[PDB]
Amino acid sequence: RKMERAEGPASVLAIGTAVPPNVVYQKDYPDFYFGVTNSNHKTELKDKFQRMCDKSCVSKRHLYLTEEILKANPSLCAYWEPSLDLRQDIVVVEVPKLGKQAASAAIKEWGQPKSKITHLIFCTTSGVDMPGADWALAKLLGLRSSVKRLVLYMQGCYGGGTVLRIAKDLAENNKGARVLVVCSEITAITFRGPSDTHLDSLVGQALFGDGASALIVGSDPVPAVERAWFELHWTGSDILPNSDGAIDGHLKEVGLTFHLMKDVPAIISKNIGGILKDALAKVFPAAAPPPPTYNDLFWITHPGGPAILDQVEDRLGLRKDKLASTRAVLDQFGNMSSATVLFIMDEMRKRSVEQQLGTTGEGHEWGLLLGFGPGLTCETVVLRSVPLV
Amino acid sequence: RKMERAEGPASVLAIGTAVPPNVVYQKDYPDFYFGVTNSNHKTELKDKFQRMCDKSCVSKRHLYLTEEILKANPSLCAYWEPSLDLRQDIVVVEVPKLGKQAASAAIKEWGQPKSKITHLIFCTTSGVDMPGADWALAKLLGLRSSVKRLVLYMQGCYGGGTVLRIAKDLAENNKGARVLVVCSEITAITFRGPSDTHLDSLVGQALFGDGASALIVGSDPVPAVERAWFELHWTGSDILPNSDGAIDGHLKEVGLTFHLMKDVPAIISKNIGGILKDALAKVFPAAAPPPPTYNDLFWITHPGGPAILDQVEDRLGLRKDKLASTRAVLDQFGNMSSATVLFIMDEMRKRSVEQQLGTTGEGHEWGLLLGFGPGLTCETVVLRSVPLV
Ligand SMILES: O=C1C[C@@H](c2ccc(O)cc2)Oc2cc(O)cc(O)c21
Ligand SMILES: O=C1C[C@@H](c2ccc(O)cc2)Oc2cc(O)cc(O)c21
Repeated sequence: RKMERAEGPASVLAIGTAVPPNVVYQKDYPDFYFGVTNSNHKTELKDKFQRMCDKSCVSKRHLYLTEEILKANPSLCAYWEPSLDLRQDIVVVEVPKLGKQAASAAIKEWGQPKSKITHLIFCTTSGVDMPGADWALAKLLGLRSSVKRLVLYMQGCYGGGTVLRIAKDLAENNKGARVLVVCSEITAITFRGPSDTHLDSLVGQALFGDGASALIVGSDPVPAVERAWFELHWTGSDILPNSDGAIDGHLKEVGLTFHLMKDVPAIISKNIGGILKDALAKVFPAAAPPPPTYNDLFWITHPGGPAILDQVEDRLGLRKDKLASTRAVLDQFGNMSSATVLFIMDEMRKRSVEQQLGTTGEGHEWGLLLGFGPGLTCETVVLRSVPLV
Repeated sequence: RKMERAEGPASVLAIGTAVPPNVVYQKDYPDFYFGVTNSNHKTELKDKFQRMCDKSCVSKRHLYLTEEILKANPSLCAYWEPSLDLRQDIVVVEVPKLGKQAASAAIKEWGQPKSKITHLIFCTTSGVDMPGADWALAKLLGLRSSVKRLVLYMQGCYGGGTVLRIAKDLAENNKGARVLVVCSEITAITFRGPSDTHLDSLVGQALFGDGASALIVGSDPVPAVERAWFELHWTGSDILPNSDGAIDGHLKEVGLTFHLMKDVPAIISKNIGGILKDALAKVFPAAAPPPPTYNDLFWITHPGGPAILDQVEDRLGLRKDKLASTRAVLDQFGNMSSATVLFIMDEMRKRSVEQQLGTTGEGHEWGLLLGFGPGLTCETVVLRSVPLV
C-alpha cells in the first residue's frame, strides 16, 4: 500500500459558518424586491409574491446584494438582461471570500495549524472559473501548495450530501488526511427582476439566501486533541422516478436561471420512505439490532421549501419536533442551496451542547442527512452522533 | 464498518475512446480556419498562425464543428460576439453524447453488465448545466438510478489526473465498487475567430481538438474475469511556484476564453524534477529498493503543447523514446484537455500488446501520469503497469 489508509469512520471535527452581514427581513422583502426592481406597478404579481413570502417560513436572509449594489448595476434589477459577466465578476471573488470566513472559523475550532489540511473540497452553485473557487480559497487561506483540491461546480441543493459522500472516501482511504469541506453560495448569480411569465423564479426570490459552511473531516481523531461531532457511516444517491426536468438550472448570458416543472414536494415525499427504509436496512441488516424508528433518529434535511418539509414529515409520520433544527435554519437563513444542511448540522450540535443532551444529535445515536436537487437527485447520508460529556 | 472497503490497489479495468468523425488535417487548418472566419485579409496574422501550426506537432484533429455548422451559426465564426447560450445548447448535449460512445466501448471491453457500475465521475471543460453532464450520461447509458455521480466542471488540462486521484479513493474505499470515469471535451465552447490583440486564443486554435475517453476503475479485479491494465499507487497535486495567472480560462457571454500570461513551458520544466523526485521518494522510501531511473519508467504526460514536452524532456534528460506514446496522441488528436492523458494510456497499452512487450507500460513496471492546467496545477499519478502474458 504505497499510500496508507485510515481505520475509523470519517468524522466531522469542526464546523464553521459565515453569512453576508446585510440582513433582509422577509416582512420587508416584497417591498424591497419590487421597489429596487421597478415593478411596483405589477400589483397582482406583487401580491402573489407577498403570498409566497407569507408562506415561506423564512423570517430573514443574509444577502450580498444590497440596494446600493443593485442600484449601481441596473442589469441585475432587470428580468432578462445580459448579465453573466457582471454576475461572474462578483461571485468568482465573493464566493471564495465568504468561504474563507467559514473555513477560518472551522480551522480555529479544530485547533490544528492550517497546513495540516491535506485535501480541499469546494462546492458551489454560484459562478464558475479557471482556476476555480477551490484554488482561490487555497490562496486566501494560505493552504499548502500541495493540498489536493476538488471543485464541485453547478451542484445545486443536493451538494451538501455530495461533499460528505466524497469527503468520506478521501478521509477514510488516506491515513492522516484532514479534508477541508466548503460550501459557499451567493445569490448574485441568480437574482433577477420578477415576471408573470416564469413564476419559478419568483419562488426562488422568496427562498434563496446567501451563506457558506465549512467542515474539517477526518478519520481517527487524535484522542484528547481532536474532537469528533458526527461520523459518516453510509451514503447513497438516487434519481427519483418520474422526475425528469423537475428542477433545471441553466447558466445563461442572463445569469443562472431556475426552473421547476414538476411537483417537487410530491415527488420527494412519495419516494423518500422507500429510500430511507432501504438505507436503514443496509446499515442495520438482519442476519442483529432492528433499525431505530424515524422518531429515534436525528434529522438534517435540506429545506428546499416549507412544502417539502411539511409533506415529508406528513408522509413519514415524523413527530413535529424532528424537523425543528432544519426549520430553524430555514427560518433564519432561507435556502442557501448546498450549504444549508451543514448550517443545520451546526445548529443541531450547538443546541445539543447548549441543552446538555446526551449526544450531538439531540440525544439520538443515529441520524439522516438528506440533500435534494436537480435530477431529481436525493443524497442520503447516515450519520452517527457523538456522545456528549 | 457499515460500508466494507476494498483491499487491492485501484486498477484500470478497461479504456474506451471516441472522437467526432469530422477530421481536419493541420496542413489544411490555416486555410479552413481563416476562411470560415472571414479573416483571410489579415495576412500577417494568418502567417503567424501558419507558423504556429507548422510547429504544433499536430497532424490532424477531430472536431464536432464543421464548416456547415459554423456557417449556420455565424456568431461562432466571429471573435468576440455573444455566443454562450448557443455554445451551451451544443455542448450540454454533445459532450455527454461523445462520452456515451467512449463509455460504451469501455463497458464492452470490461465485459460486465452496465448495472455493475456503482460510481460515475464525469470531467469536462466544455459547458455546464444542472442536472449536469454526469446525469445526462447516466440517462444515455441507462445506468442504475442509484449510481453515485460526481461532475467535475471547468477543470481544464490537469483533469485527467484529478479524475484518477478521486477514482482511486472511491474504488479502494468501497468493496465491489466499479467507477465509470469519463472525460469529454468539445471545442465548440471556445472556438472563435482570430485577432491580433489576444494571440493566446490563436495557440488554442492550433492545438485544441475534440474527444472523450472512459475508464472502468476498480479494486480487487475478479480473477480470470476482469483484467487490470494499470494500477494507481500514489497521487499528488501541486501549485507550481511563481505561476499565478499562468493559465486562466473564463466562461463569458462570448463563451469560454483562454489566457496564457506566463512562460508555461518554462514554469513546468523548471519545477517538474523536484516534484517527481519527491513523489518517487514517497513511493520508494529508503529505510529498500532505490527508485527506478526516469528512463526505466513509462510516461503518460499531458501534451499541452510541443514546447512543454521538449522542455520537460530536455530538463529531465529523458531518452527520446520516453515521450513517444504521448507525442503520438498529440500528433493524431491534438490537445483534448482532460481526456488527452487517457488517450495516451490507451495508446500505450495497445502498443505494448501489439509489440508483445512484457508489461502494459512498454515493458516497464512503474510509470508516471502528469496533468498540467490552470493554477498552475500539476497532477502526478504514480502507476504500476500489469505484466503481459
Ligand atoms: O438556480 C439556482 C440558484 C442557486 C442558489 C441558491 C442560493 C444562492 O445563494 C446562490 C445560488 O441554487 C440552486 C439550487 C438548485 O438545486 C437548482 C438551481 O437552479 C439553483
Ligand atoms: O479554454 C480552454 C478550452 C478547453 C478545451 C480544450 C479542448 C476541447 O475540446 C474543449 C475545451 O481546454 C482548456 C484547458 C485549460 O487547462 C484551460 C483552458 O482555458 C481551456
